[PDB]
Amino acid sequence: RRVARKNRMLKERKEKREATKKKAEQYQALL
Amino acid sequence: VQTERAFQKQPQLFLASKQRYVKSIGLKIETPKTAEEREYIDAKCPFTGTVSIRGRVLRGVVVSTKMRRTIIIRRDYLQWIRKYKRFEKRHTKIPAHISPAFLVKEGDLVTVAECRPLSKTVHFNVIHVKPAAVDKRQFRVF
Amino acid sequence: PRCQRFHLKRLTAPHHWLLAKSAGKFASHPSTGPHKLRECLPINIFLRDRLKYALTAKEAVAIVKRRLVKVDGKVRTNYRYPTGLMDVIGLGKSNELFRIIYDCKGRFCVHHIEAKEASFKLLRVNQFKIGAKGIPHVVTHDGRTISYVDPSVRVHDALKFNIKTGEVESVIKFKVGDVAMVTAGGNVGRVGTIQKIEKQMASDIVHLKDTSGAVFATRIMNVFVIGENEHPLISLPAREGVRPSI
Amino acid sequence: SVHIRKYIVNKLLDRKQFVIDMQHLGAKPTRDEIKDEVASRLKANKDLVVIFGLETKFGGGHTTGFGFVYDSLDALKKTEPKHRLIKAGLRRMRKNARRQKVKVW
RNA sequence: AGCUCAUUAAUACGCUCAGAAUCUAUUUGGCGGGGAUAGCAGCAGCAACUCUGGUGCUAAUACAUGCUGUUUCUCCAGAUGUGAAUUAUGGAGGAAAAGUUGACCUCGAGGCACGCCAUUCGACUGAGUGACCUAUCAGCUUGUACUUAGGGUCUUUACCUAGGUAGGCUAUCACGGGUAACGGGCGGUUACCGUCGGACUGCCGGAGAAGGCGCCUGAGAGA
Repeated sequence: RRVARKNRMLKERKEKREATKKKAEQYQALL
Repeated sequence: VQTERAFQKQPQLFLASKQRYVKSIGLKIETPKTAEEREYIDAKCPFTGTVSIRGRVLRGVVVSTKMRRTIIIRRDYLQWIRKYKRFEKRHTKIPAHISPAFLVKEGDLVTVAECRPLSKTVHFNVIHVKPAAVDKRQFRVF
Repeated sequence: PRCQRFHLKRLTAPHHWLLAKSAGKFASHPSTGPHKLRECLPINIFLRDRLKYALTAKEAVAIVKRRLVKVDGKVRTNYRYPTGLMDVIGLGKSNELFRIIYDCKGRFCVHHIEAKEASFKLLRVNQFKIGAKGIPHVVTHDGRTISYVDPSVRVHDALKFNIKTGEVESVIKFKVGDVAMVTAGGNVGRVGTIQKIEKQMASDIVHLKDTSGAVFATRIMNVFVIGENEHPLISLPAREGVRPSI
Repeated sequence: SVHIRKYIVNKLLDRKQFVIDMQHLGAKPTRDEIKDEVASRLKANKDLVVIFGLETKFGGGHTTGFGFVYDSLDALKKTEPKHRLIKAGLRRMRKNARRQKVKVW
């Protein structure tokens, strides 16, 4: 359980990181 | 020229391997020509030094020209009194810092606008002069 | 010397809310939040003295804590949470969707609305600035920091905001010939088409027009640019910010 | 004579809630009697109705009061205050005795 | 929050502005990345108290550990933003630890941290200005007034310490004295103009806890 909590916490951070680079790259063509 | 113990220095400028920093203050003022060709420093000048101008903008006749780079105005305002249906002449002595860019005699209207406190008494700084010739002790409302 | 103080009195509570002078001394102090003290409306008061579901204040704090209510996507178990101008209110159980929005007169009203409309909301730009790697970003009248916002997004522009995803789909530009609901001062709660914009030296004025054909100014910060040219991007109330006049 | 008036279906505490406006001439309605009349009108049962705070006018045969009706027994167990439950049918000791737990360890 | 009006004659209060000279727990949105004690167990001491000594253990979202930023200085550029900043931000250098290192609860969902920017409730600094008597109170002021450099502060300033000038306020009432003076929203009296009262005023802001004075903890106290 506690490794599945820790991996998940890391993954969400990872998910946020990829979608944050999308918010750069989506608006980069306009910017 | 630099008389005193400390070396007087134009800030935000490096000699490297003269120059002069000059600033447009805005609010409809022409940044005067004698600032751009004169040896004085002064950090408490608006144009040359590092003081930003902001808020309330006054006018009034000059009384004093006695201190180093500081003058005194008197703002001159009518006060309506409710009972007697009639005004009275009041005044208020406002001390204000000057740039050596300007050339100010006794007894000539100026403009000023406020900044950060430069002393106890001084919170104002001269941004435009009109000359006048030739006196004070007239009451003049603007 | 004054500190941040808990106990709001009635009388001192704002004239938006339509509080009784009687029914006790104290009003519900809003929690800190997106919106200010004066403009906002809590959800303790929302369920007592509009929809009239919770008769006592004990009953109002019950139903927020059951987690039926949803402010703006999120649940919010905190109650007394400030909610003010263009916030969606989804409610569980006998669910109804609202948008909080001004009357003619300045008062708050509450408006049943279609679900496809009630996804999105509007958001005016108050403050624009640069930060972190040359990136422009924007604070709103909420306080949603919309970073990686596009160009043509200056101050006093509205942004349509999709709520499910953190997007900014449209951008309604400030101009002449553009509809704007006023949200402060004497002309609070009034629709107008923007005829003139007067730049003010230093610290500016904007002149407006009803469908009746009255005319009135305001300070620029009060106007909320509601939609492009007559037809707004929103369901408006009864009368539509016109205000009666005999 | 039982008028139901200003009526709204509050689904959050699932209860249909209103104010009653009964007019009586000659001056003689019992609360129990009121439940009888209202429960037939809203197909309710007597236990599922709460009626509270009902007020005769100055002089005339009249009385009006609050009341509301809900599905099942699940409402009044949890949503109601305790002072209506003891009334219907369902002391500074702490201040003194309590603060001895600070005085003694 | 509650109580009171003894100080206070404008520094307070009010009403306009202002932060480009600032700080901000909590909410909210972004951006981020093993050992040692407390109860519990036991032996004692005081005329006395909501004081404790000393030994024998054990807890963690308490405390310490740990898989590019923060602070500061130098230089080169100085935005699509502002009335205006050689500002925001970017790049090239050095330093420093003052540090972001989910070492975490309950049955796939809810909740809780840490850091930075904003936001919110505010706070705090500065300006303009309004008003109770007194000439049997006409001259007052030595950090007193400007300037340059520093210390200190959350910041700006004689706030304080230096060097250099000798200034500032005043018959448009300075300075001094008096008040049976907390200021304001307002209240009583009235045809209008006014005038008297305002501890309370069913609110707002200030000050004080027998009298001064000092300080810890904290986002915030001279409680």
